Amino acid sequence: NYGYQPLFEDRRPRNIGDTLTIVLQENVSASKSSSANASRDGKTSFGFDTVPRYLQGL
Amino acid sequence: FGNSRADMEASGGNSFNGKGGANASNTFSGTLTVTVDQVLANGNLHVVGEKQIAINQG
Ligand SMILES: CCCCCCCCCCCCCCCC(=O)O[C@H](CCCCCCCCCCC)CC(=O)N[C@H]1[C@@H](OP(=O)(O)O)O[C@H](CO[C@@H]2O[C@H](CO)[C@@H](OP(=O)(O)O)[C@H](OC(=O)C[C@@H](CCCCCCCCCCC)OC(=O)CCCCCCCCCCCCC)[C@H]2NC(=O)C[C@@H](CCCCCCCCCCC)OC(=O)CCCCCCCCCCC)[C@@H](O)[C@@H]1OC(=O)C[C@H](O)CCCCCCCCCCC
Ligand SMILES: O=C(O)[C@H]1C[C@@H](O)[C@@H](O)[C@@H]([C@H](O)CO)O1
Repeated sequence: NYGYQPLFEDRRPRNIGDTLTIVLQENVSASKSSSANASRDGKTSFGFDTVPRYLQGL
Repeated sequence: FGNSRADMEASGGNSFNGKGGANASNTFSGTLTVTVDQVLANGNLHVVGEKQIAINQG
């Protein structure tokens, strides 16, 4: 090979045949949450158990 | 509402759970002396090596 080569550079790959080292160190994490609620409660009462003579009509 | 005409009661449920996973690991802790096969245009060396060990029964 007659190609020029720098002395002080970091010897990065530059041509087709050059080799490079890859450190994967891949780490991905995704999360998703959702919630919903709805509560309705009702309860009504009414009773005499004793009615006046004048109110017995109703 | 004299009878149970309006009396109502109902329940419903729907539960789903899905999971998935995968793992893949490998390790290698040896030392092998190889020989150059050819010299590439950029100066990289193609190395091939082989070592056979017959401890016993194989
Ligand atoms: C947002 C506000 C808007 C305004 C709303 C206006 C009011 C909106 C309306 C509210 C009132 C509900 C109407 C109920 C009667 C009715 O029409 O709807 C019925 C179906 C229900 C539909 C309602 C959906 C509304 C939908 C909701 C709408 C809401 C908006 C049909 C029906 O009619 N069903 C019917 C049938 O059943 P059956 O199907 O099986 O056959 O026959 C059986 C057997 O009949 C009985 O027999 C008895 C003997 O056996 C006999 O006694 P006896 O003496 O003879 O012995 C006895 O006679 C008697 O009461 C004898 C005598 C009693 C006097 C005692 C003193 C009481 C004073 C009491 C004073 C009251 C004080 C407020 O009378 C009366 O003078 C009644 C008083 C009149 C007051 C007038 C108000 C002046 C304003 C005074 C103002 C005061 C100012 C401070 C006989 N009673 C009857 O006939 C029935 C009827 C005879 C009518 C002739 C009298 C002149 C009416 C003249 C005019 C009336 C017009 C309305 O009286 C009533 O109640 C009428 C009540 C009216 C109140 C309105 C208030 C307006 C405010 C004004 C506001 C603007 C009944 O049981 C059954 O009726 C019952 O069960 C009813 C039960 O009791 C009482 C439960 C009340 C609980 C509260 C409701 C709770 C319900 C809540 C859930 C929904
Ligand atoms: O007023 C009506 O229409 C009703 C009152 C109830 O009794 C109901 O159940 C029906 C019955 O089927 C008659 O046989 O009649």
